Amino acid sequence: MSQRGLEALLRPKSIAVIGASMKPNRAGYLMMRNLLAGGFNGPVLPVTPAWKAVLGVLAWPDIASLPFTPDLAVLCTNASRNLALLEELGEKGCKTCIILSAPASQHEDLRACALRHNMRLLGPNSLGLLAPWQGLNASFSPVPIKRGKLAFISQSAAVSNTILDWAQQRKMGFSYFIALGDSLDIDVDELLDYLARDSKTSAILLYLEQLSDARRFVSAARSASRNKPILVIKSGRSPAAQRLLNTTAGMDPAWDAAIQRAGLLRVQDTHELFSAVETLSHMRPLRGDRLMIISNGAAPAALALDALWSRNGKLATLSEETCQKLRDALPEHVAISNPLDLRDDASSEHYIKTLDILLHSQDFDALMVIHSPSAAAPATESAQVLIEAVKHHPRSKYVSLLTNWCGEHSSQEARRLFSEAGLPTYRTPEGTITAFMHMVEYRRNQKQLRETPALPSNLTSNTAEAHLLLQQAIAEGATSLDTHEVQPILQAYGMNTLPTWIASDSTEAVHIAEQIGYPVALKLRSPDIPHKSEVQGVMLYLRTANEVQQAANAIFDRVKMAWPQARVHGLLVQSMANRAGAQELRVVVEHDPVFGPLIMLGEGGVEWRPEDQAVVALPPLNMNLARYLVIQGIKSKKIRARSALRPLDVAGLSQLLVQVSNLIVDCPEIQRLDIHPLLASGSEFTALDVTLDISPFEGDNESRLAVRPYPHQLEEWVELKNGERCLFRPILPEDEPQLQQFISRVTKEDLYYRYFSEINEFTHEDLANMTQIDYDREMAFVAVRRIDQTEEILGVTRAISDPDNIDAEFAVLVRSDLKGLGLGRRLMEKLITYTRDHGLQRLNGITMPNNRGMVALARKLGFNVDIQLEEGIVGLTLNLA
Amino acid sequence: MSQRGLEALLRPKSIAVIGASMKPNRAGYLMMRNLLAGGFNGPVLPVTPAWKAVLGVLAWPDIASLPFTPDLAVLCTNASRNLALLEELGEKGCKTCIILSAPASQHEDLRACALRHNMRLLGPNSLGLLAPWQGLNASFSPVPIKRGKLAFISQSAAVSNTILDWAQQRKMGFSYFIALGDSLDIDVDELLDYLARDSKTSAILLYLEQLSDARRFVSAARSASRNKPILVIKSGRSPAAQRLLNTTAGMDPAWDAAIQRAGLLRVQDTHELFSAVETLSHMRPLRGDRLMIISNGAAPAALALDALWSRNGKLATLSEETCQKLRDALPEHVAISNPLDLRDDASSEHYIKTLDILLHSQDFDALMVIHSPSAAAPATESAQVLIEAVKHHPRSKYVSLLTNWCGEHSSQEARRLFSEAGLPTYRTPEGTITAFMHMVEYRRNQKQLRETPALPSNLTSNTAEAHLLLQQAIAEGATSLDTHEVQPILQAYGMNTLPTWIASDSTEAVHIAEQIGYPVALKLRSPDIPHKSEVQGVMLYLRTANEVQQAANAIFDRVKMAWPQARVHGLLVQSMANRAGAQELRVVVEHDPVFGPLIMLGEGGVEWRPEDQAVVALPPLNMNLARYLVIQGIKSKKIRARSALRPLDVAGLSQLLVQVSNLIVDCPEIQRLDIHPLLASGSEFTALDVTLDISPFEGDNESRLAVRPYPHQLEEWVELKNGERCLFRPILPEDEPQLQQFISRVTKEDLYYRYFSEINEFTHEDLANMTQIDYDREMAFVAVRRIDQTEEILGVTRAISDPDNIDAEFAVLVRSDLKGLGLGRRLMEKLITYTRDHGLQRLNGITMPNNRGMVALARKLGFNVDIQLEEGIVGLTLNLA
Ligand SMILES: CC(=O)SCCNC(=O)CCNC(=O)[C@H](O)C(C)(C)COP(=O)(O)OP(=O)(O)OC[C@H]1O[C@@H](n2cnc3c(N)ncnc32)[C@H](O)[C@@H]1OP(=O)(O)O
Ligand SMILES: CC(=O)SCCNC(=O)CCNC(=O)[C@H](O)C(C)(C)COP(=O)(O)OP(=O)(O)OC[C@H]1O[C@@H](n2cnc3c(N)ncnc32)[C@H](O)[C@@H]1OP(=O)(O)O
Ligand SMILES: CC(=O)SCCNC(=O)CCNC(=O)[C@H](O)C(C)(C)COP(=O)(O)OP(=O)(O)OC[C@H]1O[C@@H](n2cnc3c(N)ncnc32)[C@H](O)[C@@H]1OP(=O)(O)O
Ligand SMILES: CC(=O)SCCNC(=O)CCNC(=O)[C@H](O)C(C)(C)COP(=O)(O)OP(=O)(O)OC[C@H]1O[C@@H](n2cnc3c(N)ncnc32)[C@H](O)[C@@H]1OP(=O)(O)O
Repeated sequence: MSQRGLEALLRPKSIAVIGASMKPNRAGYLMMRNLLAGGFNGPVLPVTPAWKAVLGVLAWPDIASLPFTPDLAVLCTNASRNLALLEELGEKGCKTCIILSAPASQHEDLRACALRHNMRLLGPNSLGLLAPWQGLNASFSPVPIKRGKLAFISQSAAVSNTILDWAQQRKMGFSYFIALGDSLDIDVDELLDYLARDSKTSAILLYLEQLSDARRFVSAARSASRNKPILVIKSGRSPAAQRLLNTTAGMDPAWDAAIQRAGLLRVQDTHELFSAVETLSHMRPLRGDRLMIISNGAAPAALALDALWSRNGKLATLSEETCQKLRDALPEHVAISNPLDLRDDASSEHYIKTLDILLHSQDFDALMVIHSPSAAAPATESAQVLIEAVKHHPRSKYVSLLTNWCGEHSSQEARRLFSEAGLPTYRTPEGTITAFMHMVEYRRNQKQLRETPALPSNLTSNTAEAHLLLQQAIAEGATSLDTHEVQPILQAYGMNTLPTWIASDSTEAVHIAEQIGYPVALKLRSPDIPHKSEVQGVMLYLRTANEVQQAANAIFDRVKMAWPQARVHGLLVQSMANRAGAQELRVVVEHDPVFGPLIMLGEGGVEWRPEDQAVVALPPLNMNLARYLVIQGIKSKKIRARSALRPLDVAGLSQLLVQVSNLIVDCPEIQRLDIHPLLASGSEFTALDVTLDISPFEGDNESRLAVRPYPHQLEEWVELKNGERCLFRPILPEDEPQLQQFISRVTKEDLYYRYFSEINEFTHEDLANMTQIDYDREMAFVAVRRIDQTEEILGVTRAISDPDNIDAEFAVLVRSDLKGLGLGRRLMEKLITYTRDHGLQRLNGITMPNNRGMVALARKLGFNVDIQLEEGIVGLTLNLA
Repeated sequence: MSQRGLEALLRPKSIAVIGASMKPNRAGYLMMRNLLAGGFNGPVLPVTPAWKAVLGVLAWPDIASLPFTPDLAVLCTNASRNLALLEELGEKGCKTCIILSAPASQHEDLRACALRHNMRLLGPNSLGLLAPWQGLNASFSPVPIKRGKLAFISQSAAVSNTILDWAQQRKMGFSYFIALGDSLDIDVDELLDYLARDSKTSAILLYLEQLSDARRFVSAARSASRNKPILVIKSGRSPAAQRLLNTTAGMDPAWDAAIQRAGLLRVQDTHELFSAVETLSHMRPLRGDRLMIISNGAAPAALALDALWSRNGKLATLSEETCQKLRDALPEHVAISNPLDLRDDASSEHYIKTLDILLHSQDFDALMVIHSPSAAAPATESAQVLIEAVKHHPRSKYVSLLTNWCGEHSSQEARRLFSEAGLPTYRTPEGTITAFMHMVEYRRNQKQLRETPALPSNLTSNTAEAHLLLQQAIAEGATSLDTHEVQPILQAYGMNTLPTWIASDSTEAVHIAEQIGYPVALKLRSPDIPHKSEVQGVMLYLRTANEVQQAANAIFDRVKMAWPQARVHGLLVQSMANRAGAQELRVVVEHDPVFGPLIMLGEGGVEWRPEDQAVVALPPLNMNLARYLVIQGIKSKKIRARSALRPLDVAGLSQLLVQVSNLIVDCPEIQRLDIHPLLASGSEFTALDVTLDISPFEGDNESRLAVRPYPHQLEEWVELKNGERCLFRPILPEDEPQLQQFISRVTKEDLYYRYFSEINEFTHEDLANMTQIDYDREMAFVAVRRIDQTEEILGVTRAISDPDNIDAEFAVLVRSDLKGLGLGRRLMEKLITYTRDHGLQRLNGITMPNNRGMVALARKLGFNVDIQLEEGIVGLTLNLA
């Protein structure tokens, strides 16, 4: 757990090799050779009973004979010695170990032994790790490595070797390269936490097959991706691959939803992985999504345009002033527009003139340069002149460059030169377009996740009634419920349903059917098989009573012949007037073994297969996320906009989805929910048929989800000295405008005291950072009071903890005109109580002398005060909270 | 046009270079250098007034000074000299010319000049052509070339150079390489006709941007692909690309349909083009679709499996006996199944043993071998041992091998070694799967096009009634017709429609609505209104008499208040059709400027965008092709078989599509047809709303289509000497079983006379060859008589022409027991009349001197008879066909 302890693995001062050997075909031999060639600054200690020296290095007979305690150890021996060697290492005092091989029946003993001695293990069957900046190569890989700024994490040795070979071809390096093996003790989330703070790393790439702890992964990825881009490839999308990899449990749309919610992006295949390596290594970050293209030929540009159109990209438009490329610069047979075709006989000088003129403008955000083989412009010379021209231009640092030099045999030297100058290069124009659109989409998703949500209109949630009804249902032994029984539960949360009636025989069915509209639907009450399709028990559109009697008798007869023993409660009759022009939708909620409950949206009438015709999301939902889900559904053509005559209403559907999310979050007894179909008619949404599967539950009900929901139990009413009453509660994303006003009503000196600097404005991004928090790692309380249905913020306090949950940093601020009423003390006391109950061990803060009020309050609250004059700093620390 | 005239271009004996020069930067200099370096067996003659010699070759001052007439000439000069130089060449007697440069305003004069002198032209704006086996490089390209068996045709210079460079990297060659430029005179269909007969060519690859004569292209590709595979890539799918290339007139789904109908396969992007080059060059033809996979790692195999699943491929299943693998030295920890994962520590010997055992079995049709970098199995050694093992195995020629060696830096030499031995190799597993599935799909499409159609249900086609009604409609200035007016026209061809009876004004609207007291289809329309969105009229929950009254009266008020100027019209009644319960479909027919009329099938989701939600086909259709269209629609998830509760009836939909095709083929006055709500309710299909746009026609009906339809006008009744009456008509694909019986009733000696050999079998493929013909290039007549609703064939004749339409080979055969009644003479006379009318010049045939009857009949018919004894052959020729 503790981030302390990974230091020995990633920055060791000494390493021991157990099983080093002189035989050239042995694993110990290869590991020793790699370590000696790495460039390490510490000692490498071989341990073996069969040799007095290995590759010129004096050896030691056994572990106990070592002159001192090694930082890191590697086992290169048969699995049958694992436990004894591990025990000896634990006795010696080593704290980190890499294990070459082990069967699956050994995991429990290994974990117990590691716990006994407080040792960390890198997954068994691991290839190893490489850290070029420390000159460390502790791996069994036959491929060399070079220094760089990209980090890679893999759960597969073959992929690791392949990527290393690709990097060798292109003269590119890394900052860290780690193989996880079986991930018994050390796992992906800890490494993400570590890499988020490494100064030499600027981007992260991952290949994954399975996970064990979803919430920690989501939180770590969300925290890490705030300042560095992260991409992921995940295999095993088909039944045969799942069987091959032994990962049959789980569902792939859940992976899609989880990856999207954390701010990452998924790549599809091997080619895109290589392109991602190139792009993350060399491309400059984007400032927009306008593209400009120039070429010495038409057809390659046409192919690029087709690729761009397939992905909904945007072409840049030239201005009238920039169009002076016609006047003198270029010959008269070149048409001036985007894309710019310089023709087959273009020379390098044309390229340079065009590049200069284009760079001195502001009409685009990225530039694509295409070159095909030609006599008038040899590849190497044109590449050299391009590199020089880009180097010497004053405004080159404002746009992103991309190069695509076609011709495999004649472009080798040009590509080599591009690599050493730090400019990205690609093999085909379609690949270039794909690489560009990847980053465009990444930025779009990150921006979309952070817009300000609106307040919800409806606020109805009668939790107690729903629990009461569900408890009564489970008491009798019921395991599923139908529309008639489910209507009150849905109504308790503000959802409408079509009325239905119960009939015990065909006579009553006919009586009620004629009492209502004759076009009706009949449904048997089947408690044995709840499946509609099994017996095909739903039939509809019966215009005449005679049809009703015939259908009822047919159902009864086929039941008594096919399956008489089943218990019969009667039929269900409902009027269905002719309506299909109203749009029909389907909503399903299911439980994933890995990520927990999942919400899916799709079309109603058609057959159900979520892998291809459904969009997904993780609860809990607010208005913004539900809107995002609906708009994704519309864009991907899986949901037809205005399928009915009336256009679809987005806001009402978002509200309904929010209500469904509330219901699912509140009641853990529900295992599955299905609305088939949901009728959309303007601003009216109604449920036609609905089913629920229920079961007893025993747990906390908060650890169920991958994202911690809003902690409603922390709300509390307080009374001040003057008698005023207010509410203390956690902060919400919807609070942004009121926070803007609150900041507006604070003086400059108080802002200087709070933020230790001068602040003239807070943008939307800072406010979003303040209001949209992860409740597992951060907490903030606000004090509010209501005036004529409008809230108002009086103060705020905050605490930010470390990933290990040991230390946290605190702050507090009160409105300038409400100083001496006791708000600060109450806020701080509530924060102290919460942090102590959460499991933290310390609070830390920093302020300056001449902030007398804060120092006095901290002394009143029991803090330890450290005034360091001559540096103008005061330290504050509180122990048991 | 004339296949004779291409010999000078493709196999010249001498060449003249107009405008050769000694300046290294001139085009003539480059052409001269290429030609002298190519290895030509003839003379190269430079013509220029500015040099006495060029690159050591004596020069001549002008064209008139040449010592003899050259076969081929090349123009390397400014476009302003084109016409004068061409006139001089025509005077000298040259018959072929390549033109470097010309603007679009010159085309008419160039065509006229070429026609005057009987000269063929390549280009203009053409890169040239290369023919390695003749040692000829007459082109302006800077990339070298090598001998091979693949041929390539391109409409783009940059793509040509890129492909040549790619081939240079991989050490592969070509048989012919030709660039078309503007295709003013020489075009694609003539080149396909020529390449179909070239002995050194075994496959063909094309890059295209536009066409000018669809009929000839389709026919030529159909003929050529019978014995050689052909792939195509076509760019310009988006409006921006179309604007860039000046090809906005066409429609891409028409290209899709045309490519499919001719038996070819379309490739998507640049990567697939490179893979296609590799596959056509090296892979052995498939005999099945079962795949086997082995690897030295799991994850690459899993990626392969995912790619295979996404394309609906088939995995092979091992037999129990092949469990020799468990014994044959594979370690105990390897699991025996497909894919077979030899572990990371696999050695070369394991590979060789597995390969031997697998090759000695019959469980699969293709084998994929994956290798990742490792210490135990170095790349080069493993490749060498694999090559030797494959070379020495007796059964290697029964399966197709594919290799995928990952790791760019370390596998260069291995890929080179694979190239020299003729084994295909690919960069990534996904690419390998894609390459395999391309050929699988190609074979599947070719097989599907040739199954036996079933006879139709003797549908009605009253052409006279439909023509009379359409002429009456146009006589009154009508430009479009609605459902009421088009009901009889649809009924004439056997298609059901909603009822069409008259009704009076709005006061009678409610009365006719209540005439049955339920919703029913009443139409109120404006004919001048461009759009139908104003109507907003659909009968859904306009049920109750109160509903009828109120809604209908309000609708009348709203509809009639809108527009005073519009010419309003009266009412007339139709009945309600249920569409909510039933499944809704859409059918549209449109006219394409290139390929002619097109038929589109869709789901009918209100929103209509054929580019992504429709399947397409070319008329005329029979039952087989219509079924193929429907099944394609179902497989792509564009139309649901289960949108309604009732399963979809394929046969009835096929029959309906055939009826629509008949209607469209018969009546050229129709420009567009739209059946928006086509209802399917099992075996019942009815049209709800339908529109027709009509216009006068003045051309030739048969020439509108890309495929010549069945020539019904050639049927004729004849009576024989004995008085029996029978029908002579062209052959049909539906005649296969009757032809089988007819062949069954012929004696062995007559079969020897007919086929000049002993034949003990006619498979389904030979019969398909006999019965499925292209009517523009082949004609066959059968004589049939009716017996109790069952037909029987008495004889058959055939004539197969050449693409130039000058010569044709003929044959005849009569049932053994019906000889001596006049059938042979009548069949031959009908054939002679038809061939003379078609425009052929000559008829040829061969037989043997013991066939007295044929010789006597040919003498009776006026043939010239030449008997060559000592060789056992008799030649027959008739001079005017
Ligand atoms: C994740 C990856 O891709 S790693 C690269 C791919 N390679 C692999 O997956 C294969 C890994 N496995 C192997 O190499 C082998 O199967 C092994 C090493 C696991 C087992 O080999 P074995 O012969 O069973 O090993 P064993 O433990 O008996 O002996 C290994 C060495 O340890 C030495 N040794 C024995 N006892 C001890 C001891 N107590 N302390 C130290 N060394 C010892 C033995 O002398 C032997 O050395 P030597 O051959 O020079 O005399
Ligand atoms: C953590 C960091 O990085 S430092 C940032 C701290 N925040 C700021 O400086 C923001 C600006 N200041 C403020 O917001 C407020 O002044 C705060 C938060 C410092 C204090 O909140 P307030 O509402 O003013 O305090 P409150 O009324 O609860 O006072 C509590 C105790 O402080 C004492 N106190 C407050 N100000 C002073 C003062 N200037 N001198 C002496 N005692 C003081 C009061 O006597 C009271 O004592 P008591 O409980 O024994 O009767
Ligand atoms: C895709 C490809 O084809 S590769 C890329 C090239 N693409 C292109 O479109 C072609 C590029 N364009 C060019 O090279 C130039 O524009 C050209 C060749 C078309 C015209 O150049 P111009 O200088 O106008 O040609 P012009 O006809 O005047 O002279 C060319 C040569 O013909 C010679 N010439 C002049 N009159 C005659 C004549 N009656 N007969 C023969 N030769 C003649 C001239 O001497 C000159 O030779 P020189 O340079 O050794 O003195
Ligand atoms: C076509 C090629 O390239 S060669 C392959 C030719 N095909 C065959 O040999 C297939 C086997 N034979 C047959 O199918 C038939 O016998 C055919 C096609 C040769 C003749 O067709 P038939 O129906 O027998 O001929 P039909 O009755 O029309 O006779 C036409 C004339 O031929 C004459 N004739 C036919 N057979 C003979 C014969 N063996 N000897 C002399 N005269 C003959 C008849 O007298 C008649 O003459 P007439 O018009 O002056 O009265």
